[PDB]
Amino acid sequence: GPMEFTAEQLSQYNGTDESKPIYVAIKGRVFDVTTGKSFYGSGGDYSMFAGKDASRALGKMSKNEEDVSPSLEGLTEKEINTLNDWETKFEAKYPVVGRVVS
Repeated sequence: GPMEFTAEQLSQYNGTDESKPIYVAIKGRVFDVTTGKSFYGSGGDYSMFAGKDASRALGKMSKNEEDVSPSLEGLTEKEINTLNDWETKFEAKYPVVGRVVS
């Protein structure tokens, strides 16, 4: 499989380090958004998503810190519709360096 990044490791790219890139989790998939760390990077548009899975937050589109779940273990249709689509938006934009595992 891919590199597969754990929530722990993935949480090491929320934008703040010097080299450490920026990886976002979506439905358990680690995506690359470093292309715009200005948004995800330390304190940015996706400050809550940085080093966190904003699947639910993406779905309902709340960007809530609690809506950031590394698992769709609840993601309803409302969020799924958007979340699921959010995947294509991020997947068809951000490079997948791996998929969230642990």
